[PDB]
Order: sequence, then C-alpha cells, then structure tokens
Amino acid sequence: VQLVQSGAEVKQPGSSVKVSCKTSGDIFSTYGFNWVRQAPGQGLEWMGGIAPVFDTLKYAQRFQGRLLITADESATSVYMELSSLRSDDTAVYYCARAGQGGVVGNYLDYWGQGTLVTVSS
Amino acid sequence: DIQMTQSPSSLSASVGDRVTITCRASQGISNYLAWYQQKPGKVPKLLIYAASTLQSGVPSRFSGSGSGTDFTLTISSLQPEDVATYYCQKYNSAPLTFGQGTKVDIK
Amino acid sequence: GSGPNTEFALSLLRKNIMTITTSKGEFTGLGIHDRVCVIPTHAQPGDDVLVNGQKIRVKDKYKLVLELTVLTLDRNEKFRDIRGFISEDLEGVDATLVVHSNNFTNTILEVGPVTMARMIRYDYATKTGQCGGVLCATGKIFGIHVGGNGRQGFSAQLKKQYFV
Repeated sequence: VQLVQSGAEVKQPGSSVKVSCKTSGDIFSTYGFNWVRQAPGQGLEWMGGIAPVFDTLKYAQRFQGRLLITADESATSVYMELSSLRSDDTAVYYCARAGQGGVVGNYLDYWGQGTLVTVSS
Repeated sequence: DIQMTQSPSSLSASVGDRVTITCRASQGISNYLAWYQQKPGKVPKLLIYAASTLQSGVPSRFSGSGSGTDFTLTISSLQPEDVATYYCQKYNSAPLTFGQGTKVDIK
Repeated sequence: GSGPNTEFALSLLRKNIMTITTSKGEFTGLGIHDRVCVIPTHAQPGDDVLVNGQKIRVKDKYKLVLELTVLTLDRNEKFRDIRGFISEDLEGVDATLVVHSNNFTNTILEVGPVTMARMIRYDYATKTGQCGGVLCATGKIFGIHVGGNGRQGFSAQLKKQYFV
C-alpha cells in the first residue's frame, strides 16, 4: 500500500493550499481516505475524508466552509484544499487510508509520508 | 463538540516497566477505538483497533482493553523503541476525533 | 447502530441498492457494476421492471450457476463498481442485512455472525418482504437474502467469478 503525497509548501495568510495523495488504483476505487494534520509539537487533528467509490464526503466542523476534499480517478489521487490560510494552519498534512474498504469512518491503517505547509506572518 | 482525553499526558519510565495509558470518551463509542504510535520524526502507525485487536506485526507486549467510554493501552515491558507519542481515536462516526496524545519517554 | 458497518450499508443504499418491482411485488436489488444488477430468481422479472418506481426495460436476464438472477437494464445511470467488495471471508463476521423494499425502506438489520450451511445462514427472525436484502459487512458483500425458516435467514452467496 502506497500513499505518496505532494511536496512542501510555503503560503501567505489568506491564500489557499492544495495537497495531493496518490495511490495504486485498485486501492483508490475501493477504499476511503482521510486528511489528518499535526501542528509543530502538537497532536493529531482529523480534518476530513472521502470514499471515492461512493462519493462519501465527511468534513470536521472546525474546517467546514473552508476545506474542499476531492478525488481524481485518472490520477488515482485524492486531494485536500484548505483556504483562508492563517499562521495557525502551519502543520504537517497526512493522507491516511481508512481500513477494510468502502468507508471514511474507520481506523487508519496506512499513512502517507506527510506534507509540510508553512504559513508565514 | 466531543472530547477524547488521555491520561497521563506524558510520562518517563524505565526499560522493562509496565506502562498504562488511559483514554476517556465523553460519549460512549462502544469498541470503535484505535491506538496509534508516533515515534519521533515518524508518521503515526496503527497499533490497535476495535479497542483490543492488535494490528498484524505489532509486538505482543502491547495490549488494549475497554468498551464504551473508558479504554486502556498497556505496554507490558517498555522497550527503547517504544519511545513515542500514543494517540487514541474514535471512529464510531465522524468526527474521527483524536485524543490529545500521551508522550512516553525513557529516563 | 453506528460504526463503519452502518456507513457501508448507508453508502450502498445511496449508490447501489434499489427497490425492484416485478409482477410478483417489491424486492431489494443490488447493482453490481455498469448496468448489471442482481435480484432473487423468485422475483421472476419480465421485460420491464420498476427501479425505485421508474419503469426500466430489461435488456437481458439470466439465472446464475442458485435462486439468483442477473439483469442488464436499459438505464442511463451506471452502478458504482462494487465487485471488489464481493467476499467469501465470512467467519468471525457480524454482518448486516440491508433491505430497501415494501415497508422496510432504508433498513439496516444487524444479523450477527454468519456461517455456511450451501447457503449463508444468519440467526435473525426474518420477516417476509425482505427478499433481495444485501448481506454485507464493512468492505464486504456476502450475498442476497432469499428466504428463511422463521428463526434464521438464508442468503445465496455472491462470487467474483459471476461478473467478468
């Protein structure tokens, strides 16, 4: 199982960031995927998830309205786009597979390598 | 919202010590609880799901227990490679909330 | 009542599980992929069926190689490809039965552990009007409910070989 994420990003407050997560294609068409972030020295924070096979979408209330999670079958990838960036959004963003298949809400058994997003100010 | 709280938030123990970390959910989540280990500078890694089922490959010194609101992760003999932050997470339904984490170090 | 089993069942209701009406009444039907779906053979589909109340022409129908019949429908919408979920690993599994027909619309019954007996058997007092219900668990579709004896229900087993 492989989850390869896009590279580090530097952004200014008020802009937006898009992070991608690529998987094999068998996995993309059967599993769900979640976005989890981690600010420097802090804990894990669930952001949202997508199961492309069923267009299942889930968003954490804390990000509702400024987070868009999407999927592209041709690229076998899922995406997160976070807008209105503030400096407290400086964090490592993780893509993770939900277990068993067909669902967003499950334990997360494989994690991508993470993408650092640095918001200056 | 909902609270997942862990206790203690950090501890320092000796190699070979029995270590116990608890997790409390503000609402009952039956046994939809997972435990993750994040070693320094590494990505989180699934240790336990369904509250007490070991992920395959995880050493048998790790064990989980509980159902409903009160959960426990035990390391029966603390090893140097176990230095890490441990997180609980509910997945009864969204949000898939993480506890605040318990940092485990060795003197 | 929650957990990933419920989410899986609800997503299947959203994308792949329909009410199929034949001259014999309402049954639950399972879309497999493309325009292929499955119903109990007892439903005896003719040249037209209702799919959630819409009249749809049946392009092709055939029995399988066990009380299950495969229909190719003359329909615009395609089914989400759920073939990757078809599983025969059912032991140690607390399953759900998802029905969407008669008075049991959007119905998720937790039927407990399931075993082979050959059909899949589950200990749950089934009512009539649930035929076609999809026997599943998180990421796993096991079979189609085709009857019971008043204290157990029985499902015809689904296999990946049935769909090329």
